[PDB]
Amino acid sequence: HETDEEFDARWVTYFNKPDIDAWELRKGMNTLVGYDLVPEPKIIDAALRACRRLNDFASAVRILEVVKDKAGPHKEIYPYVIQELRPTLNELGISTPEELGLDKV
Amino acid sequence: ASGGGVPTDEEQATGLEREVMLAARKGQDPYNILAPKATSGTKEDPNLVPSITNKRIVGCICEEDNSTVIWFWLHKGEAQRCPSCGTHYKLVPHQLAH
Amino acid sequence: HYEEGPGKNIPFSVENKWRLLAMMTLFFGSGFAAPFFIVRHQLLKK
Amino acid sequence: MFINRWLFSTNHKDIGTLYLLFGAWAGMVGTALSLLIRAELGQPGTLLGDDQIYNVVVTAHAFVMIFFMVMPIMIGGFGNWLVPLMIGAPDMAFPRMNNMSFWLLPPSFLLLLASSMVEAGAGTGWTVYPPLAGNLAHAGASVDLTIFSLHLAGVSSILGAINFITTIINMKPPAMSQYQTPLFVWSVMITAVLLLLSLPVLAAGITMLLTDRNLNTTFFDPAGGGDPILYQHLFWFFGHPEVYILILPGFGMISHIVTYYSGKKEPFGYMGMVWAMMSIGFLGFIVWAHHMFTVGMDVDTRAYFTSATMIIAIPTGVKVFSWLATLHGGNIKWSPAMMWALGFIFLFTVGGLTGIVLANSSLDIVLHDTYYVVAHFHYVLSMGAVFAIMGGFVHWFPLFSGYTLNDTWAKIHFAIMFVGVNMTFFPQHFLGLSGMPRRYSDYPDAYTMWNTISSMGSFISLTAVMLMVFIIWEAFASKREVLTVDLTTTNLEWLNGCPPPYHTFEEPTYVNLK
Amino acid sequence: MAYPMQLGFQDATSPIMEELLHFHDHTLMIVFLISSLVLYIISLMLTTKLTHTSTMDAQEVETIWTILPAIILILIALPSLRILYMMDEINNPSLTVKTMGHQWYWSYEYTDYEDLSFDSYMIPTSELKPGELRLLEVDNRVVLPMEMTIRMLVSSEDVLHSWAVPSLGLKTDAIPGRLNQTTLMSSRPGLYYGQCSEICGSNHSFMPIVLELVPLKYFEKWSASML
Amino acid sequence: ITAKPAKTPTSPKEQAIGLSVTFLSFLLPAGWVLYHLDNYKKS
Amino acid sequence: SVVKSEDYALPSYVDRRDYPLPDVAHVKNLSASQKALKEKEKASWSSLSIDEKVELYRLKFKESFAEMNRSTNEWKTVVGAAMFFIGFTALLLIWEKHYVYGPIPHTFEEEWVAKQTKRMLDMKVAPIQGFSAKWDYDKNEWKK
Amino acid sequence: KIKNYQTAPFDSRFPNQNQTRNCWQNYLDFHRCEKAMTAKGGDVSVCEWYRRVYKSLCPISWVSTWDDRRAEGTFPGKI
Amino acid sequence: HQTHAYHMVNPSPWPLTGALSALLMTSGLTMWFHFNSMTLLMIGLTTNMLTMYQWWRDVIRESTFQGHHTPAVQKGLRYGMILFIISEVLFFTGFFWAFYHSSLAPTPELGGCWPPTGIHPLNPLEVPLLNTSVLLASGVSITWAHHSLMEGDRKHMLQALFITITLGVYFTLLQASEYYEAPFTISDGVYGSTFFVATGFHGLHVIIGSTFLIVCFFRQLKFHFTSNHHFGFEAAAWYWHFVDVVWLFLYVSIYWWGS
Amino acid sequence: STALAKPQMRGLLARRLRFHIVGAFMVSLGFATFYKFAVAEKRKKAYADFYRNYDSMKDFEEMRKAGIFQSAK
Amino acid sequence: ASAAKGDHGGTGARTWRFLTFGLALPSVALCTLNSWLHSGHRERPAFIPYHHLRIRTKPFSWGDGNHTFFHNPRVNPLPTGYEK
Amino acid sequence: APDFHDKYGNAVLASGATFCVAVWVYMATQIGIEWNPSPVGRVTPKEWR
Amino acid sequence: FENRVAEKQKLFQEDNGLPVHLKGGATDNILYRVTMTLCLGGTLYSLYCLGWASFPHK
Ligand SMILES: CCCCCCCCCCCCCCCCCC(=O)OCC(COC(=O)CCCCCCCCCCCCCCCCC)OC(=O)CCCCCCCCCCCCCCCCC
Ligand code: HEA
Ligand SMILES: CCCCC/C=C\C/C=C\C/C=C\C/C=C\CCCC(=O)O[C@H](COC(=O)CCCCCCCCCCCCCCCCC)COP(=O)(O)OCCN
Ligand SMILES: CCCCCC/C=C/CCCCCCCCCC(=O)O[C@H](COC(=O)CCCCCCCCCCCCCCC)COP(=O)(O)OC[C@@H](O)CO
Ligand SMILES: CCCCCCCCCCO[C@@H]1O[C@H](CO)[C@@H](O[C@H]2O[C@H](CO)[C@@H](O)[C@H](O)[C@H]2O)[C@H](O)[C@H]1O
Ligand code: CUA
Ligand SMILES: [Cu+2]
Ligand SMILES: [Mg+2]
Ligand code: NA
Ligand SMILES: [Zn+2]
Repeated sequence: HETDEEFDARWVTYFNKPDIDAWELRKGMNTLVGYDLVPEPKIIDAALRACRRLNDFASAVRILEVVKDKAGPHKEIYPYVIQELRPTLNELGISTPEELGLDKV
Repeated sequence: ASGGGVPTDEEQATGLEREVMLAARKGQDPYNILAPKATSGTKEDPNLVPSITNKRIVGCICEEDNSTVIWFWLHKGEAQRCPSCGTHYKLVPHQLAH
Repeated sequence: HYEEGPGKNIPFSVENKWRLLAMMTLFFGSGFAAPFFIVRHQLLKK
Repeated sequence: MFINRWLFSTNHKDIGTLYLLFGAWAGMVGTALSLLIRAELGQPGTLLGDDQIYNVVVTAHAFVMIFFMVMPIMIGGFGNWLVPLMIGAPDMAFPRMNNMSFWLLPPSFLLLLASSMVEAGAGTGWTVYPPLAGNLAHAGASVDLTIFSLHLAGVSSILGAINFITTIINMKPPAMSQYQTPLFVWSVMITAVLLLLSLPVLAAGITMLLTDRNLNTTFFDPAGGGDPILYQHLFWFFGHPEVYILILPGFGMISHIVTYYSGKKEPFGYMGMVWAMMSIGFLGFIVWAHHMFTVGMDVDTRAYFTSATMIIAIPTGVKVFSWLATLHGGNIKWSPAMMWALGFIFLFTVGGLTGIVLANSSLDIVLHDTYYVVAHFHYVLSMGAVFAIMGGFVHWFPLFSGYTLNDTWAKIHFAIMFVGVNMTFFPQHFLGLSGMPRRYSDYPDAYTMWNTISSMGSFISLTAVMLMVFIIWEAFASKREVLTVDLTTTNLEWLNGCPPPYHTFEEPTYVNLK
Repeated sequence: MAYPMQLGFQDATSPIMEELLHFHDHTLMIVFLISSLVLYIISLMLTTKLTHTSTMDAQEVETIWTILPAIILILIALPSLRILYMMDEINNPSLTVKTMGHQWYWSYEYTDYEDLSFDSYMIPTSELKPGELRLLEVDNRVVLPMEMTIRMLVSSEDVLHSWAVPSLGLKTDAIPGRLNQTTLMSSRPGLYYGQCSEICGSNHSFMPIVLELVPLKYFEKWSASML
Repeated sequence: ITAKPAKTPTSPKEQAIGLSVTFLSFLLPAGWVLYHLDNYKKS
Repeated sequence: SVVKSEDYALPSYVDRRDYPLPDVAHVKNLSASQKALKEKEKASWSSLSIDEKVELYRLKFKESFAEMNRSTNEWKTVVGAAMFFIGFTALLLIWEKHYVYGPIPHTFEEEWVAKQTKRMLDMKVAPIQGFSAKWDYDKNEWKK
Repeated sequence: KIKNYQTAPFDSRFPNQNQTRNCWQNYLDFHRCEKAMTAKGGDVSVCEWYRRVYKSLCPISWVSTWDDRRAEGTFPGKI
Repeated sequence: HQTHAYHMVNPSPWPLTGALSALLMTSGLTMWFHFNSMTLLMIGLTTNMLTMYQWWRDVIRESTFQGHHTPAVQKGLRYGMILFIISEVLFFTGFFWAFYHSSLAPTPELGGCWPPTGIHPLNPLEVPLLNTSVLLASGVSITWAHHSLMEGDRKHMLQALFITITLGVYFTLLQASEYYEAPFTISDGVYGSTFFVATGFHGLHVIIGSTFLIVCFFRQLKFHFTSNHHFGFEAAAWYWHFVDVVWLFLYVSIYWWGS
Repeated sequence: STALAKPQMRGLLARRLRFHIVGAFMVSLGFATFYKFAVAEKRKKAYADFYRNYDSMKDFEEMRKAGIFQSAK
Repeated sequence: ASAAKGDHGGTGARTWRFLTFGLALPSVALCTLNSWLHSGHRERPAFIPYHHLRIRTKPFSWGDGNHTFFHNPRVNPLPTGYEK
Repeated sequence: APDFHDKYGNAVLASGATFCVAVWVYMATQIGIEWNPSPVGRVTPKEWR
Repeated sequence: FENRVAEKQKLFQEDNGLPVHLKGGATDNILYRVTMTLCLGGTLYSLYCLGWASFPHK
C-alpha cells in the first residue's frame, strides 16, 4: 500500500470534494472507521467541512463521537483531536458531544 | 443402413424447455441462464438490472476474485450504489411472457 | 396457497400458548420418557 | 392441505423444519439414555441389575445421538434451510427425493427402538463388532433390526449427499464461482462427499454381518476362514470419515456465527478455511486404523497411522486460529449464539488435543478402550457438535420462525450447559489415565469419586435441556416478531425476511461478471 | 492398581511403562500450553474496544500457524516413534504363557515344559476376604517370574476380549482364530491388576486379570504344584 | 436484531407455569420408573 | 416513526459504533418546528442554540454513542439464575439418592477400607509416587 | 543333543504380533516329520524341535481340534 | 411466475410410500429370518415396485410431456446419476476388500491356501469367459444404440437396444445356470461367501440395469426420446457400463486370480 | 492552559496484539520451565532415586512375610 | 494399444454397428462354442466333512433349513454328505 | 427507566448464589454420599490377614 | 407405431390444477389409493408384529 502521508492526503481529498453528496459522506466515514487508526485531525477537519456543505450538523457531532470511540482506552487521543480542531469547531459553530450533553449515558 | 423416425427438439420440446430453446435462438435470456456483463457502473452508465417486479436482489462481486459477495435489494427508481464499492445499479422492470 | 408468515410455516399450532405447552410437553416428554420405559420393559421380561 | 404440505413436501424449508423437529425429539431420547448410563455409574454397585440392558442403553445412546440427532439437525435441518438461501437457489436440485431422505428416518428410528424391545436388545456397542454381534452371542432379531436401521439411515444420507452436491455445484448464480460461496455451503458440500464415499462401505460391512448371521456366510467367522478384524476395517473406514461428517457442518456454522457477532463482513482467510476443510476431508480417509492399535497390528503400520493422524492437526489449527483472527478487531456482540461459538472454539480445541494424545499408538495401548477415549470424543464430538448446533439454533431461530428468543434466558441456558458438560466429562480424563475401562456397568472402588462427580454433572446438563424446551415455548408463546436484522449485505439467507416466503428466489438474484 | 482420587497413570511396573510416563509428561505439557494459549487469545480478542474490521491479509500469518504446528507435531512424533520401535525390538523371552478369553473369565496355559492350565474367575463381592478388592481379585492368579522377559500370547475361545494390565503398559485384543503376541517384564515383585478391555457382553465388567510376580524359584515350585 | 413487542406477552407468572409444566413433563415419568426399579428388578 | 414488517426490504436505521452514519435518519416525518429548525440549519451553526443542536442530533440519531455503549446489570440476572438452576439440580440429586439408590457395597465400610489400605501398603501399590510412596514404612505412619 | 530348550525363540519368518501362522507351521512340520520318520523306518526323535515349539505356542484347544480332525480325516492342511 | 430455469416439483406422495416400503422390506426380512413368515416382505416388495413405477412415471410426465427438463435441470440429473454410480462403486469396493483380505492371507481353517482345501473353482475359461464376452459385446451394442439415436435412426436404435437387452438376459440366464451347477455354495466358508455375495449383488445390478434398458426400449417405441434430449437413455448406458466394468473386476479377481 | 502533546494514533490494535503475543510467549517459556522442574524432572528423579539402591528380593521377602502371595508363604 | 483394426475416420452408428456384428457378436459365438463343448458333467469328488465347508450356524429360512437356495443334489452335499 | 435487571438483578444474584451453595453443601455432606476420598493422611491401616 | 407424444403433452399440460401424479386421470387415483393403502396397512401390521415380538412366548 502507501505511506501514512499518502493515506491521509487521499482521505483529505475524498472529503474535500466540493459536491460530495450525503451517500459519499456516510460511505467515507463508515469505511474510515474500519481501519486500525484514529483519523488524523486534518481528515476529520475535511469531513466536518463536508458536513457543513451538506447542511448536516448532526453528522458533524457524530463524527466527533466516533473519533472518541475509535481511541478505545487511549483517553489522551480524543482531547488532543478536539484541541487540534478547535479553530474549525469555532469557525463552523460545531458543538462537541460533551458541550451538548451527549456524552452522558 | 441409415433411416429416420426420431423426433427433434424443434418438433417435440415443450413447456419451459421449449421457451428456453426458442429464446436462446433469438439471443435472449428470460430465464437467467447467463451471467450479465457489467457496465462501467457510473451514475451515467449504471448496471441495468431487469426485473418482473419492483425490486430485485443484487449481489455485487466488487473486485475480481473477491470471495465476499455484497447483497442488497435494488428498488425501482433512482439508481442505487453497492454499499461496499459504490458501483451503480438501476432497476429496469417488467413483463416476460407476452 | 399455503399460509405464510410467523406461526404458519410449521406443522403445529401456536395459536394458543397453553395448548402449545401441552403439545410440546407431550412431544419432548414422550421422547425423554421412552428409554425409561424401554428399560422398564426389558427388566420386566426377566 | 396439511398432508400435502407436511407429508408430501417438495419444499427445502419445510423439509428442513421436519428434520429439526425430528432431531430435537431424537436429542431427548439420546439425553435420557445418557442419563441412564450415568445413573448406573453414579454410585458403586449395580442400579439396573442387568448389564445386558446397560450395554443396550450405551449402544442406543450413541446411535441416537449420531444418526438421529446430529446428522439430521446439521445436514437435514440447517443444510436444507440454509444452503439454497445462501446461494440464491429456488430449492434443492431433487426436491422430491429430498423428502424421501427425511421420511426414511422415522422408520430407521422405529427399527432401532424395535431392536431394543425384542429379545434382550443389541448390547453390542455402536461398533457392532462380531462375534459379540453374531448369531451365537446375540441370537435373535435385535442386531438384525439394528443393521436394517443403519441401512435406512445410510440410504437417507447417501441420497441427501447426492442432492446437496448436485445443488451446490449446479444451482449457484451463473456469476458465482465455488470460491464465492459461503463457508457453511462449503462445509455441507465436503460433508456430503464424505457421506457419499464412506456410507457404502459401512453398508457393505453390515450387510456381510447380516449374511453371516442369517445366510451362513463366514466373512467374519474364523471357522469358515473369515476374520473379525475385517469387519473392524470396513466399519472404521466409514467410522473415521463419520466423525469428520459430524463436525464439518458445525465448523461451517461456527465460521458464520463468529463472523456475524464480530461485526465482520467476512471470515478471516476464506481460502485457507476452504483449504482446511478439504484437507481434513481428504486426510479423514487415510487414518481409520487408529481405532485398531490394540488388535495386533505391525509396527510400521502403527507408525504410519500415528503420523497421518497427527497431520490433521495442521489444517484444523488453521481454522481455529482463523476464527480467533475473525474475532480480532471485531465490534463484539455478546449474543447467546456468540457464547456458544466461543465455548465451541475452546472445548473443541481441548478435545482435539486429547485426540492427538490418542494418535500416538504407544500411549493408545494404555488409553484404548478406557474413559480417556470417552473424554476425547465427548469434548470434540458431543460438546463440539452440540455447541455448534445450539449456537446455530439460537442464531437462526428468528429466521426460521419469525420470532425472537429471550436473550437473557438463552444466556442462562448456555451458562448451565457449560458447567454441566465440563463437570460431566472433565473427570473422565482422570478415570481413563488411571485405567478405568469404557463400556463398564460398575468399577473398582478406587474410581468412585470421579464417577460420582461425572454423574452429578450429567444432571446439570439435564436441567439445561429442560430449560431449553421452556425457552422455545416462551418464544412461541410471546410472539415477538422480527423487524430488522443487521449485516444482511453479507448474510443472504436473512434478506428475504423472517420467515422467508414459501417460495424464495422465484426471480433469481442479479450478479454481474464484470 | 489405581488408588482413590488418582489423576494420572498408575506407577510404572515395567521399563516400557516408565518410558510412556515420560512421553506422556512431554505431550501433556504441549497440550496444556496450546489449550491455554487458545483460551488466552480468546480472552485477548474479546477485551478491547479497539476495532479493525476492514479486510485483513492472511498469507503471512498462515505461514506461522502451519509451520509452528508442524514443528510441534514432529517434536511429539520423534519420542513417540522411538518408544514404538523400542517396544517392537527383538527381546528373546525365557517363557511363553498363553491366555484365552471366554465369556466371562480368562484361562491360562503354560506349556513350554509340562501341560499346566487353569481358569481364572473374579471373586464375587460376597466372597471377598477382608481387605480384598471388589471386582479385581481372582481365584487363580497368573504367577510369573519377576525380572524376566515373558512372551504372552492372547486369543479367545468365543467373542472378542482384550487382555490388559495398565501398570505394565499392556493391552492386547483377544480374537478367536488369531494368536496375538506381546512381551511383559516386571522390574518388581508384587500383584498387578487389569480388566477385560473389549466389550464382550453382559459380564464385560467382571473378568479381571491379576499377575503375581515372584522370584523364579517360587514360580518353578508353584508351576510344579499346579499340574 | 430488532423486534416488535410481544403480540401475546408472557408474564412472569405465566413463565413460572410454563417452566414448571415443562420440568414436570421430563421429571415425573422418569421419576416414576426409577422410583419403582426394584419393583421391576424382582417382578 | 413506526417500523413495520413490510419494510424489511428497505434501508433501515441502526445504532452501531462501527457504522456511525446509518442509511436513514432516525426521524423521517418532521413537525413544523422541526422543519423550520432544518431550514435554520442551512445558516451558520453558531446561530443555533444548544437545545436546537441537540434536537438536530436527535432527529438524525436515536441513541448517542454513550447511550448505545452503556453497560447493564444483565450479568447479575444471568449468573444468579444459572446458580438457582444449578441449585435446583442438587434437589434432583438428593431425590435420586433418597429414592433410587440403595446401599453401596460393603467394601466401603470403614473397617474394610482400613484393612484394604493396609493390604495395598503390604503389596506396595504405587511405591514410586502414587500411594505407598506416601507411607513411611520405618515410622509406620503417613509421611508428613 | 543341542537342547536346553526354554521357550520358542524369535523366528524371522514370523516377526509380528499375529503368531497364528507360527503355531500352524510348527504343528504341520512336526506331523509331516513324524509321518516321514514313522514311514521310512526312522525315529521320531528327530522331530522333537517342532514338537516343542508348537506345544509352547499353540493354544491347547487348537492342538486338540487339529488332532481330532486328523483322526477324522478332515484336517485341511497337507501332511 | 419463476424466471429461473429449475424445476419446482408438485407435492408428491412417493417419497413417503418409498420410505414406508423400506420399513416393510426390512421389517419383512426380519420377519422372514426370525418369525418364519414372508407376509410383510411381500407387501414391502410390492409397495416398493409401485413406488418406483409411479415416481419414475411422473419424471417422464414432467419431462417428455410437460417440458420441465431445461438444460440446467438435465445437467443436475447428470451429476446426480454420476454421484449415484460412485456410491455403488464404493459399495462393491467393500466386497472386493473382503475378498482380497480373505484370499491373500488364507487362515489355517482353510488349509492355509487359496482356494481352500475342498473348493473346486469354476474354470474361468468356460462359462465365466462366455459371460465376459457377452457383457463386453453388450457395451458395444449399447454404444451403437446411442449413436443411432443421436443420428435420428429409430429402427437401428431399437435393434441395437434390443440386442443389448438380449445380451443382458443371456448373461443372467448363464449366471443362474452357473449358480445351480456350482459344486460349492454360499455356506462353503469364505470362498463361497465372497463368491456368491459379490457376484450375487453384481447379478442384481445386471437385472436392474436390464430393467432400465427395457424401460428405455419402451420409451423409445413411444417416441419419447429426441435426437438431442434422451437423458434416461444416457443414464441407463452409464449404469450399464458400470455393470460391465464391475464384472471385469470380478472376473479378473474372483474367477481368474482367485482360482 | 497547556496544549496536549500529539499521541500515537495509528495501529493501536496491532500494537496491543504484538505486545500480548510476546507476553504470551514469555509466559509459555516460564510455564515450560516450571513444568519440567515440577513434573517432568520430578518424575525422572523419583524413578531414579527409587531404583538406585532398590533390592527386589528384599521387597519380595517383605511382601511374602505380609501374606500377600498365592505362590509364596 | 490400437487393437489391430483401423477406422477412426468417424466413430458413428455405422462404425459401432460394424463392431457389433463384425467383432462383438462373433466373439460371443466363439465363446458359446468353446463353452458348449467343455460342458458335460464331470465326476463329483469324494465327500469329506470338512468343518470350514457346509457351514450351518443358523438354519436357512426356507425348506428344511439345511438346503442352500440353489441346492443341486448332484454336486452339493449336505453336512452329512451327498443326498440319496 | 429501570429494566428487570436494574430492579431484580442484585436479589437474583444474591439469592441464587446463597441457594446454590446451601443445597450443594447439604447434598455433599448430609445425605450419605460416599465420595471415597484418598486414604492418605486419613485412614489408619488395620491388620487384614 | 405412431408418435402420440403431442396428445400426452396436451393432457398433462391441461390447466386443471391436478398434481402430476394424478393428472393422467382416474386410474392414477386408483393406483395411488392401492399404493397408500398397502403402505399404511402394512405399517400398521408391522407395529402389530413388533408388539407380538416384544414379549416372550416361551
Ligand atoms: C478443561 C475444560 C474446563 C475444565 C473445568 C472443570 C475442571 C476443573 C478445572 C480444570 C483445570 C484444568 C487443569 C487440568 C487439571 C489439573 C490436574 C492435574 O494436574 O492433572 C495432571 C495429569 C496427571 O498428573 C499427575 O500424574 C500428577 C498428579 C499430582 C497430584 C497433586 C494433587 C492434586 C489434587 C486434586 C486435584 C483435583 C482436580 C480438579 C477436579 C475437577 C472436577 C471437575 O492429569 C491429566 O492429564 C488431566 C488432563 C487431561 C488432558 C486434557 C487437558 C486439556 C487442557 C485443560 C484446559 C487448560 C487451560 C484452561 C485452564 C482452566 C480454565 C477453566
Ligand atoms: C466430532 C467428532 C470427532 C472429531 C472431530 C475427532 C477428531 C480427532 N480424533 Fe477422534 N474420536 C471420535 C470423534 C472425533 N474425533 C470418536 C466418536 C471416537 C470414538 C469412537 C468409538 O470408539 O466409539 C474417537 C476416537 C479417536 C481415536 C481412537 C482412540 C481409541 O479408541 O483408542 C483417536 C486416535 O488417534 C482419535 C484421534 C483424533 C484426532 C487426532 C482428531 C483430530 O481431528 C483433532 C484435531 C484438532 C486439534 C489438534 C485441536 C485444534 C488445533 C490447534 C489449536 C492447532 C495446534 C495443535 C497442535 C500442534 C497439536 N479419535
Ligand atoms: C443370477 C444372479 C441372481 C441374483 C439374485 C438371486 C436371488 C436372490 C435375491 C436377492 C439378491 C440380492 C442380493 C444378494 C445377497 C445375498 C447373496 C445371494 C446371491 C445368491 O443367489 O447366492 C445363492 C445362495 O443365495 C441365497 O442364500 C438366497 C438368498 C435370498 C435371500 C437374500 C436375503 C436378502 C439379504 C439382502 C440384504 C441386502 C441389504 C442391501 C443394503 C443396500 C444398501 C442399503 C447361491 O446359491 P447356493 O445354493 O448357496 O450355491 C449354489 C450351489 N449350487
Ligand atoms: C425384477 C425387476 C425389479 C428388480 C428391482 C430393481 C428395479 C429396477 C429399477 C430399474 C430402474 C428404472 C429407472 C427408470 C427411469 C425412467 C425415468 C427417466 O428416465 O427419466 C428421465 C430423467 O432421468 C432420470 O430421472 C434418471 C433417473 C435415474 C434412475 C436410476 C435408477 C437406478 C436404481 C437402482 C436401485 C437399486 C440399487 C442397488 C441395490 C443394492 C426423463 O428425461 P429424458 O429421458 O431426457 O426424457 C425427456 C425427453 O423425452 C424430452 O425430450
Ligand atoms: C434422570 C431423570 C430423573 C431425574 C430426577 C427425577 C426427579 C423425580 C421427580 C418426582 O418423581 C415422582 O416422585 C415420587 C416420589 O417422590 C413418585 O411417587 C412415588 O412415591 C410416593 C411417595 O412415596 C407415592 O405416593 C407414589 O404413589 C409413588 O409412585 C412419583 O411416581 C414420581 O413421578
Ligand atoms: Cu471379556 Cu470384556
Ligand atoms: Cu478416527
Ligand atoms: Mg477395543
Ligand atoms: Na453401576
Ligand atoms: Zn460492490
